[PDB]
Amino acid sequence: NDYCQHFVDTGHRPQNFIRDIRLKDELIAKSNTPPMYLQADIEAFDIRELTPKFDVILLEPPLEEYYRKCWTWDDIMKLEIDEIAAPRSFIFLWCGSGEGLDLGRVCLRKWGYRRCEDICWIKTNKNNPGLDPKAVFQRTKEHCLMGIKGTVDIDLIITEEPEIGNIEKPVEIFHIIEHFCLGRRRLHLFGRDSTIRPGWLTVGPTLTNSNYNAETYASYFSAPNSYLTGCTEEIERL
Amino acid sequence: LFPPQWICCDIRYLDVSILGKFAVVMADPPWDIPYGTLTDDEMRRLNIPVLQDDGFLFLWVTGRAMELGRECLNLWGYERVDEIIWVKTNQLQRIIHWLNHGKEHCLVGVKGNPQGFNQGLDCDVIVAEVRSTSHKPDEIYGMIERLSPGTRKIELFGRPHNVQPNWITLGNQLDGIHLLDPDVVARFKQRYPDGIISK
Ligand SMILES: Nc1ncnc2c1ncn2[C@@H]1O[C@H](CSCC[C@H](N)C(=O)O)[C@@H](O)[C@H]1O
Ligand SMILES: [Mg+2]
Repeated sequence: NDYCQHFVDTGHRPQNFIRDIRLKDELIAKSNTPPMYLQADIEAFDIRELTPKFDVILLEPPLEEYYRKCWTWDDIMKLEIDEIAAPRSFIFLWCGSGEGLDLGRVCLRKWGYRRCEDICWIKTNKNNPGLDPKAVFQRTKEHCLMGIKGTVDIDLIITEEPEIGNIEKPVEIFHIIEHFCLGRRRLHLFGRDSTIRPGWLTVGPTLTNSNYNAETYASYFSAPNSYLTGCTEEIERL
Repeated sequence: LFPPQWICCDIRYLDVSILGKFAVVMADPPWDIPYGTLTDDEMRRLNIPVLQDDGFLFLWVTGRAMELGRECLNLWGYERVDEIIWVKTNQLQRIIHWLNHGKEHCLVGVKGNPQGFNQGLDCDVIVAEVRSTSHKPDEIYGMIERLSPGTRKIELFGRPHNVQPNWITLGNQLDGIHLLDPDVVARFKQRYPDGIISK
């Protein structure tokens, strides 16, 4: 069965035909910090005000291609991510489907990371079977690049294509990130009210409210909790 | 010439200027990341620039070749304009260091200004069964044929099961030389009168 030919014949994407741990999710939920969030116009905001240095950064700049205030790769590459990343830390960068697959790699290296995974969000069109100038093929996926600096899941997320104008990325990316047990200082840049989550600090221009206080946030990670992975039991006090 | 053609050779040494120009190039290099490999310098030095004036290059990559392949693509004179993902399944359409890997990537580069290709007919995801080690899905030949019907194509590092109509296949595990295009036959005889491809 050639699903490529089938797509040409019917408009059903090949991915439409792909078919088909709790205690760990529980420990992650137990060690999560309270959700913290800050409205900030990141083009005008000194991100060095975001402390302490993060173990994980999820970066979701609003690309123009998502719409069919947007950020260009010129804008993104000039973010000073290296100034808020911990010496050992990770980044997850949503790059879209076009020039971002190249420029996002330039960004990772500019900020001092090396790419260790390429996570592909594959979009089915089961509910609606049936266009960049340079494109050779219909683009039916997006890429989230994982980078590392310093010293159970698969690299695929499959969901139905969202309705037009919905720019949300699949919440499954958080599941992947959290299952790595990388540390508890987790930053989501260009998050929204709708993405706020326990265990994350969310910073973005469209947030309607803020609760972030740098001293309070830092107090979540002061000793003896400085080095927890986010997948182990809380440390007893008193 | 329509039926399959191939040349058993060391792609480092073959004078590929004898093969003429191609609408589509595809390569599955043995990146240095089962058979022998090529060093990063050997890959960079391959004379890909002579193979095309206007068309597309399909370059399979894994691991750090996701980056090295991008470098090679650009050094050879291409811009990366698409990226095909092959989701690897078993016969029942189930998917087979930090993450388990369910896919392989094929970079799509463009050189010049291709005219008359049927861009946008296929999508950029292949769902196809895994076969023997390193055997890429035959679906890609159909996508390439719909993209550029009837034109001449060349595959680098192909094995016998890769030979296809409209394609010339190069690789060191092919069996001898099978050339039918009279222009290619003539130029091969001039360049290699004793049929031997060294240095
Ligand atoms: N220097 C060289 N010249 C030509 N072929 C080479 C080579 N070094 C390695 N190879 C060959 O390149 C191939 C890489 S595996 C290619 C897999 C192929 N696309 C498929 O679908 O089956 C192997 O056959 C290997 O022997
Ligand atoms: Mg055209």
